[PDB]
Amino acid sequence: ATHRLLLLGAGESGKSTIVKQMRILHVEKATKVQDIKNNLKEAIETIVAAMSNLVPPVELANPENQFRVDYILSVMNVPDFDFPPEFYEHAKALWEDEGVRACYERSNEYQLIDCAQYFLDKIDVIKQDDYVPSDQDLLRCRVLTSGIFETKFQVDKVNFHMFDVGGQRDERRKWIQCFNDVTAIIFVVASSSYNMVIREDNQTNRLQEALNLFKSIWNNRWLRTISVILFLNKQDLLAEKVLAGKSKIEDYFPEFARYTTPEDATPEPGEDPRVTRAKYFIRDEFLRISTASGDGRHYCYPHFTCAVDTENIRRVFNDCRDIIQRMHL
Amino acid sequence: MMFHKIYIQKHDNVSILFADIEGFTSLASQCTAQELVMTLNELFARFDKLAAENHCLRIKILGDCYYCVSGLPEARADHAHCCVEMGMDMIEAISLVREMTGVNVNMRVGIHSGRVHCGVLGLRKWQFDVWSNDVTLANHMEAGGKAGRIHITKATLSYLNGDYEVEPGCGGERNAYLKEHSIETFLIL
Amino acid sequence: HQSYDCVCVMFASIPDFKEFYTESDVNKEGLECLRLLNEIIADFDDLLSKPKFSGVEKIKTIGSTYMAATGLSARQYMHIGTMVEFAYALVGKLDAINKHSFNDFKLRVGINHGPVIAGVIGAQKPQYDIWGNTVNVASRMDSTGVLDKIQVTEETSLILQTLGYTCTCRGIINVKGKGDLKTYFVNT
Ligand SMILES: Nc1nc2c(ncn2[C@@H]2O[C@H](COP(=O)(O)OP(=O)(O)OP(O)(O)=S)[C@@H](O)[C@H]2O)c(=O)[nH]1
Ligand SMILES: C=C[C@@]1(C)CC(=O)[C@]2(O)[C@@]3(C)[C@@H](O)CCC(C)(C)[C@@H]3[C@H](O)[C@H](OC(C)=O)[C@@]2(C)O1
Ligand SMILES: Nc1ncnc2c1ncn2[C@@H]1CC[C@H](COP(=O)(O)OP(=O)(O)OP(=O)(O)O)O1
Ligand SMILES: [Cl-]
Ligand SMILES: [Mg+2]
Ligand SMILES: [Mg+2]
Ligand SMILES: [Zn+2]
Ligand SMILES: [Zn+2]
Repeated sequence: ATHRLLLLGAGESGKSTIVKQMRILHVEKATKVQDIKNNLKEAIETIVAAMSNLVPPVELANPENQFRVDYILSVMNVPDFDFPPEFYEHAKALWEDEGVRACYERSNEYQLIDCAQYFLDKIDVIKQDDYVPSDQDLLRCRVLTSGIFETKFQVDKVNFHMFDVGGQRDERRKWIQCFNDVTAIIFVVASSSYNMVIREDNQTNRLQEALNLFKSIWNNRWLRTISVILFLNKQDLLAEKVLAGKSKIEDYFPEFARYTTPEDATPEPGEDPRVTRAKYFIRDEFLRISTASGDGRHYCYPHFTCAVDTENIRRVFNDCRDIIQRMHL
Repeated sequence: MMFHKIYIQKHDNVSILFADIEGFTSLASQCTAQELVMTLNELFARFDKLAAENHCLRIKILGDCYYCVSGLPEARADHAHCCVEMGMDMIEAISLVREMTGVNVNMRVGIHSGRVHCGVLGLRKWQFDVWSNDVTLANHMEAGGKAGRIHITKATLSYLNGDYEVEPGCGGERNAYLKEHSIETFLIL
Repeated sequence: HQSYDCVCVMFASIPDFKEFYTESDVNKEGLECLRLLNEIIADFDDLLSKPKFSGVEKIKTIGSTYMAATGLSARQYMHIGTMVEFAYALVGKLDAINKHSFNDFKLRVGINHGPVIAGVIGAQKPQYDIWGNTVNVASRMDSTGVLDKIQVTEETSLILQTLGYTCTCRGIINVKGKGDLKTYFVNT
């Protein structure tokens, strides 16, 4: 038995990450170090560069730090950056400046990678010359996907061929090549990106784009009888935004003001009612689309997900094996 | 199934021959359509006979472009020789037809060897055809060829087992595709 | 081989396909790209069944270029106008294809009319084809055209106008083998 699974979703939704969990779970670290340092550099310069362009502009809480700012910006476009020990000191100095931090809290108003906070919180760890990336470091390291990639693995002597594709608008033209003869589709969605917009144009709401992309896949003429497993990914960041209270969901999706938690809903132990409500609301916007057309030709299987948690993925992928083998997929 | 059934099958180790009339548009601009079709039919029917002998299978005619392949339908080892032989007969045919017709008929031949996907497309007016980068290259070798000569690629030469004396083709000078892709060419004697 | 007097030939190309075509292990050495082309050509062949298109004769498929003609069945010039209606229909089919395959394929059409010779040629198979200077110029109107536009010759421009169509002078381009020709773009 050999099942071919295809990973689909908008850019930065977490597809490539889901695959890394399959390696860590069922299947040259030094090469990833340079990538982690690139995420670290890209993060500090993105936050600093957005300080003057926001409305209202964010001010540094320390004059001294302006010099570190000039430093950071001067080495922004450098091709081969050797990462001197000065670089980490300056970056760390800025990341401690409240002005910089306040600007970070308004990162939904500009384009910033998801691993910003993670890598910046451990600059002292990454700067060491004897530094060895952890599992969590590799799962966070972001690197855009371009073209198709095919992974192989086994679970109880059952074969899985996974396909990872680019999620950005341009890269999508390639998806088609994997459509014929697919067992199931895993559609990933960044549940937490409701207060954000896509990189491609800097206007379209990230969640909306996801919704559109899903409706396009669900009603595709070539995927009429292909079931879709839906990962409502980035659950961790969703809960954090919800509880924080700053960015209100109902300001991006007015329909949320009428939404109430369903009865059959199952919260996690000790889960806040507010959180429960948000994640379920998002789930229903996706289910609402899948319910409009299909007729039992193909089904939709929701799943609350958090790709960077090797533990949550182990669990959910097991729910997935059940879905596949069971329904005769 | 949501994708139409596709009638296509892959085939490795095959050879492709492209032959095209030189300045065909110019030619049709001076002699009557009736007269042109006859000169063209005189030449292409003669080609279809040669193909049967040489074990080459004619694909299709695109006005003045004529192509066929060896290694189809059933695989063959003598494959690259068949096409070289086919071109040999073709170049000679054209001469005899040019002789008795009085029309300026000249063709460029191009050969390359490799893989191809072959079959049919669509639902109406089926016609067997070939598709692949190797086929794309073959077509470019004809464009890069020289009048009355059999232009071939290095990949093809490695199948001739050295039964033909060739000379530098210099295809990279005559065709931009050949150059950019770094193709090493040769002209048969 | 029957001789005709007024036939409208059309060459509709998808110049962007060649680039989309790749040969990898994932796409099965380009088989998956051909699956899409197969879908496209099929979606085009289905138009031939629409009653308004019963006068269209699909000649053949050259690569990813669709070749067809009207008038092989003989309110006089309407067949040339019907060819333009088919050129628009092909675009509607490609836009549908684009919607489901997340691509931006654009059609480039070239139409012309005049005398031709129709019949079978060669000793292998009985494939019906057409020849003539007309067919040559039609194809040049395609290879030297513009994406999302229908390029017609001056003589076809006039006829399309008597039928109520509006044209635009493309200019005077040197067509290989023919020389300086004045062409027109049909107005959508
Ligand atoms: N906090 C958190 N971060 C996550 C989660 N899933 C993914 N990320 C992070 O988000 C970033 C983007 O994930 P990634 O897997 O690269 O996206 P992608 O869908 O593959 O992106 P693309 O190649 O289409 S452009 C990575 O830094 C990844 O670690 C999650 O559940 N929680
Ligand atoms: C469909 C894709 C691809 C790459 C496959 C292929 O080999 C071709 O079909 C050939 C070479 C090949 O089929 C032989 C006939 C002809 C007419 C010479 C083709 C065209 O040049 C195609 O390009 C065009 C522009 O249609 C091309 C190159 O397109
Ligand atoms: N029946 C047909 N089927 C397909 N294509 C055709 C047919 N009749 C003509 N053609 C096409 C369009 C024009 C083309 C011939 O021109 P071609 O591109 O070979 O240039 P040419 O012969 O003038 O010069 P050259 O080949 O030397 O560059 O063949
Ligand atoms: Cl998303
Ligand atoms: Mg990715
Ligand atoms: Mg020619
Ligand atoms: Zn595989
Ligand atoms: Zn030609």
